[PDB]
Amino acid sequence: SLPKVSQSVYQMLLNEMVPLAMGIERQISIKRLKIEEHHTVDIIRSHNLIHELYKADEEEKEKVLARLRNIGFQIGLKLSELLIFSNNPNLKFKEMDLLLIMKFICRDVWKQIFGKQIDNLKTNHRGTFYLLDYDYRPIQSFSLEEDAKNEELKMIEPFLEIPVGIIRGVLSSLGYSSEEVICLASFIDRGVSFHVQ
Amino acid sequence: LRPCFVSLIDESDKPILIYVPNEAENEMNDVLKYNVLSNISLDYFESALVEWHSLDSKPLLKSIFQLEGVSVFAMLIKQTGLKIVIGFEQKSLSGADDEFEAINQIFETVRKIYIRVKCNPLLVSGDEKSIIKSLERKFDELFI
Amino acid sequence: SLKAMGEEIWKNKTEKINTELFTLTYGSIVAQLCQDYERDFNKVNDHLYSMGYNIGCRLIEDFLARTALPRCENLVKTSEVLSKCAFKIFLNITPNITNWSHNKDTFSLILDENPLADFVELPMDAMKSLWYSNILCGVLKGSLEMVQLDCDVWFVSDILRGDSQTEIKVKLNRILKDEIPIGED
Amino acid sequence: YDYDAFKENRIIRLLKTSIDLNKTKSKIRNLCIEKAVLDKILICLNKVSR
Amino acid sequence: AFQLIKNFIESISIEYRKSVRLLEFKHYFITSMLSYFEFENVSNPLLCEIKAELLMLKRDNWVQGVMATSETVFQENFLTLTKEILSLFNKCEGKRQRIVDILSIEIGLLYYQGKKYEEAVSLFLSCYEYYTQTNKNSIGLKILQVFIDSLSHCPKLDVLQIDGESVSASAVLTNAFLNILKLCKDNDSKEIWWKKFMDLQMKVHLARANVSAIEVNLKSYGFPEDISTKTMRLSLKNMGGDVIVFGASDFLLKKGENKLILECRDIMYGEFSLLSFEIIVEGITFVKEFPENQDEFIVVPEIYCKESTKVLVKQAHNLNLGEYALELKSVQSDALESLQVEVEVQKNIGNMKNLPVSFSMDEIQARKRYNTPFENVRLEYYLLDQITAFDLIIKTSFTKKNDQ
Repeated sequence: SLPKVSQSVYQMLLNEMVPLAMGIERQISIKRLKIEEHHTVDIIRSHNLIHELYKADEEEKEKVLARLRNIGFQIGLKLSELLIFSNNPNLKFKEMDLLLIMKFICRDVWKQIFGKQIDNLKTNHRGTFYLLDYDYRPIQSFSLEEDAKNEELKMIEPFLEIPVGIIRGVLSSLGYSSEEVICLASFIDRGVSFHVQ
Repeated sequence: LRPCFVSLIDESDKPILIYVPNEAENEMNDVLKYNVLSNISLDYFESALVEWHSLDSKPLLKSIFQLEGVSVFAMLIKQTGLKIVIGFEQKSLSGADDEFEAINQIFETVRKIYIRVKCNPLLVSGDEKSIIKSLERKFDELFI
Repeated sequence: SLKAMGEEIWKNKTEKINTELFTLTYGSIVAQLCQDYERDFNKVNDHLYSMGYNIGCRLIEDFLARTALPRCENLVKTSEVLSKCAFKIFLNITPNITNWSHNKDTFSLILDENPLADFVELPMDAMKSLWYSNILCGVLKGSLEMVQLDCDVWFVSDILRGDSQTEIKVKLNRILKDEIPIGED
Repeated sequence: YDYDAFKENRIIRLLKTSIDLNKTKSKIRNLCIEKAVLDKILICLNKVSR
Repeated sequence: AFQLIKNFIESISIEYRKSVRLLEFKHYFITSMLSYFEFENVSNPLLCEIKAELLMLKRDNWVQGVMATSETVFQENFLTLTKEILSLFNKCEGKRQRIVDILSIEIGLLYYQGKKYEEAVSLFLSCYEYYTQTNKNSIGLKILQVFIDSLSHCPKLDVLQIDGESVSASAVLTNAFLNILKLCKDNDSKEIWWKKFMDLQMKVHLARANVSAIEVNLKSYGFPEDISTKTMRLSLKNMGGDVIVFGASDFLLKKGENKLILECRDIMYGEFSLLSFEIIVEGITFVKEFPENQDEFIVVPEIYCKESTKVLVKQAHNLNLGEYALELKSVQSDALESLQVEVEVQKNIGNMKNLPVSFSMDEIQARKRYNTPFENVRLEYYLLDQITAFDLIIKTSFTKKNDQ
């Protein structure tokens, strides 16, 4: 069908714009060094860069988390036109309802980033649509030390601010700016939650 | 087959591009012609005699009017609100359907080449100097 | 030998679309560095290098996990495996090997197509101040040292600024050693 | 800090900061040599004695 | 089915190879007139007239194309009747409100083909600018280019009573809008011939928007008891002017209004002025935000309210390079509180005044927080009075007149 490249380099790219976010905020320009052709580049790596966010001043962390949804915003509002050229039938730009574009996104975006549907969707009829997936793809492979499970959720909480930006981008492709929050919401058998506004 | 103007209109009725592909001609002589036709062709999208249905992945072409011996052809894609209007001169039309589908792939090239530079990931987001002066150096590549 | 085994790994690997993703992702995270610095361009190369380093150092263990390869020593073998079963496995493309030095050291890595600068047009203020695909020098410098070599990589030219090809002139400077498991008694 | 101005030292500054002062010096029209001498003087008086 | 009839109207026009015979196909348009009676089932409706008017518009275009080989002035006197009838038919109870403006401009293009008569396009000058609102980069240039010669040619300066602006103000706004929307190199004759009239007619009450000429800033330095004041670089759009341009930096409690000048002869791009300023307020405080007015008074206040809250914080601090100022010190005192003020004096002499400023009235030279103003004073002594006195504020406004 389409030309394809491998998922394991993309998922590992997708895991680490948060060290890129603290390396863009903290480095406005124990840290290490390397060289190139009569130069140097000062390096700091990911284990010693997400752990500067467990010791983050509160305006610094909230300054970082705008950038993660800004990345998600740019990739979402650039992704929506090519998914329109995929198929995207039977919906409009002003789009007076909301469930027909929540049927769009779980079948049509989240398959093209993660390969499956958002398998639950709950309908508050005044416009708060709950999108629940059970096993989220990039957080399949993260764990803390020997039963220190309390201090890792608050450690790993920047990593869900990419699908804030995705659903901001695919709705600013259809008109406007909205309000978004995230949850964790564990399963019932062998979680994540997003609103709409 | 070779058009005499193309035009792209955004979510609003603000024009993104009103482009002549035979650019600096002997009969330039005004740009008012091929402009007031686009200004009336935005008004012919809420005319009730023609109607664009909302079920399919491939949005459809129409043949809206003819004036000055120039036929217009327009397509509201329904998702990004994009109103795209083209014109041809009258006797370049053959009346057949192979050129009609050639007109449809002229649309499927120009929609593709606009959404490519809508997804050019180095521009600042807006209708700046950059987007129009990239669209012209791609349309000069398409239309000589 | 190799190119059969490269397609053999292209029959049991997880895939997704290279258009409409991943050029979007890399272009979005270079647009952020364009706007984050605030429209300065000789600094984004030295952040994309320092990000590609960290993304290459963890990629090398996945690449040795997929195909069982020994520790490469000469620049016949690294230049063979980079053109045949690293870029073919990870990015579906293959380069070609020209501009070979004296004494088997410094070669070039002309890329035919590029699924990082694919369908990108670069603005006029960065004709002489930006390298676009300079996460690739990050993955090569941070990946070839983890098989205990030591290298240096740099772009020479690019399709976006210049009609000549995208090529990386990788230089062997030295080969690192293995260390003896104590200082002393 | 004048508590050790007469106990084995003099001109030993207390725990203020210098990054905001350097940002204020950069936000004016100060030259590189004058900022070099002023940063050298504040760097010496970050901890000193007399 | 009328669309199907339009397909029939697309049919024979597909099979047309003789333009003298195809005028008989315009007689088929007369048969479409015999369909225009045969489409009517009533007197009036919105959608019925909206479907009815388009075939009459196509017949009007065919009748316009019928005179392609050229009834002396009967066409130019009579086609406006059918055009206004078609516009009245398409003005029936639907939002088709660009047919009305284009049809009115089509009537106005034939009014200008006559003598320069009474205007409707220039009388709706808000609609003339509203064609240029949606950035109409070409239609509104001609819709103002006809109206400029219409208001210039008629030579009676009593304007219409949408707003009675019965002067050269509307034509000056037209000249400014047409010079803004023009090409740069080819608009010298458009610039000079409409910039010459506002020199002689200097009504000169204009508040422009400054899209023609742009501005940019730089760092700020000192001068001989004066401020160099942010040596700006401006762009260019036209031939010349003569403006007493001044910027306006404004802090969180005052407005400096520095970077002034008197004369300017800006003709070249990258104008790169210096804008030397006296009256350096706020002791050259660092929190002076840029209100960024840059009111380049080229015989009209062509301002630009370039406002934000970006906190870029134009600092522009002070310097002491042997210029006359005044200070405050209270040495050689007795056992009660006082103050003193010495000035680095010079030749020219004028006044100063000091005022206390607190939440209560802390200092009191008089019974209230007085002034103690003086002319040509070197050093003196001022007392104080009782409060919870640790550290009060002051403000010593010194109109020194060493400069202007």
